[PDB]
Amino acid sequence: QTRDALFTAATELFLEHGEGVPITQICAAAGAHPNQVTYYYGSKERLFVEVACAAVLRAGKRAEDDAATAETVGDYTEKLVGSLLGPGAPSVELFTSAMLMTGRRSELRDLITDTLRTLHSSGEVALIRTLMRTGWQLRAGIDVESKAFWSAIFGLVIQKTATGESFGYSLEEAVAVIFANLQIPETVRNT
Amino acid sequence: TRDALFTAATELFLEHGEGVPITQICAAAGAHPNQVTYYYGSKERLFVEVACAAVLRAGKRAEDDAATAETVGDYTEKLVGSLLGPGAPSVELFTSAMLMTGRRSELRDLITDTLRTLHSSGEVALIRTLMRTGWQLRAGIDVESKAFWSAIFGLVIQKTASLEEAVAVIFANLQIPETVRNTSI
Repeated sequence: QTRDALFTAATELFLEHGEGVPITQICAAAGAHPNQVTYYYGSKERLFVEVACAAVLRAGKRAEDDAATAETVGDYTEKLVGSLLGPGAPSVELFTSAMLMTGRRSELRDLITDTLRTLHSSGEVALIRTLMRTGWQLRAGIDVESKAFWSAIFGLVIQKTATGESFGYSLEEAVAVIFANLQIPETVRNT
Repeated sequence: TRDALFTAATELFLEHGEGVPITQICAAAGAHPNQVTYYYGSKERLFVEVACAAVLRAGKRAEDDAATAETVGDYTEKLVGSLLGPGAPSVELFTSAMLMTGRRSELRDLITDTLRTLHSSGEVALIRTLMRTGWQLRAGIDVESKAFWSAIFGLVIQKTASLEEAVAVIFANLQIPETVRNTSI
C-alpha cells in the first residue's frame, strides 16, 4: 500500500538515476514518511536490491511475453533479445549494479542469487526450449546454455551503456552477438 | 608521486570499491588531498583510470598464464581461469567503472579506449591460438571477441554473488568442436 507506493517511486527513480537517488526524494515521490522505508525494507540498500531484482525479472518476462507473440522462431529470438537489449536494458543494468554492490551481506546476496537462478530457469524453459523443440542442437546441457545466454545479455548491456551504444556495441551489434552465440540454422529460424 | 596515489588507490579500490574516501587513499600514499585534484581532476577520474589499468593488467596476466597451454582447450581454461580467478577483482572493478561513466566524455573515452584494447588483443589472441588447427570461427573475428568479453564481464559479475561452467559458456558461444579443443597449439 505505502509498501507499493515506495516500490513504484523507487523503481522509477532508480531506473533513471541509479542507486544515489536520496531516500527523501523516493519518500517525497511516494507520499511516504522516511520511517516507512525502514519499516518495509530495513534499509535503502535493501529497497534498491529488491527493486533491481523485480525490474530484471519483469524485464525478462516482458521479453519472453513479447517473443511468444509470434512465430517465427528467428523472430521470437529477435523479439526476445531486442526487448532485453532495448527497452529492458535499464532494468538489466540496474540488476548488474545491484550484483556489484552486494559483497557479502547474506540478506541481500540471497535476493540476488534467487533472482539469478530464476532468470536462468526461465531461460531453459522459454528460449532454449523454444529452440530445442524447433530443431536446434544443444552444444552444452540446457542449464549451461541458459547461463551463456544470460551472461552475454549482462555483458552486452553493460558495455552498450558504457560506450553510449557505439564502439561495436550499438543495439544492432549487441543483438548480432547473441545471434552469433546461438548460431541458429536458417531452417529453424524460419519455423 | 602521482604513482603513490595510483598505487594506494588501486589496492583500496580493488579491495573496497569506489566508496573508499579519498583521504584514506591520501593517507595510504602520504599525499595531500590537493594532489588528487592536481593529477586527476576528480576522484572518479582516478577511479576510472585505476580500473582501466587493472583490467589491462588482468588481461596481460591471463595471456601470460595461458601462453604455456598445450592445446586450444587448455589455453581457454587457463585464460578464463585467470580472468575469473586472480584477475576477477580487477575485472569487477572495471565493470563498476563502466556503470558509473555518467555520460562524461572524459570518463567514457577512457572506458572505450580500454575496451578497444581488450577486444583488439582478443581478436589477435583468438586467431593466434587457432592458427595450427585449420578450424575457422563461425562468425567474424570482431564479433567473436565481443562474445568473449561480454561473456567474461557477465560471468565475473555473477560470481561476485564455477570455472568449468564458465569455460563451457565460452566453448558454446564460440561452437568450438571437441577435437579443436584437443588440438595442440
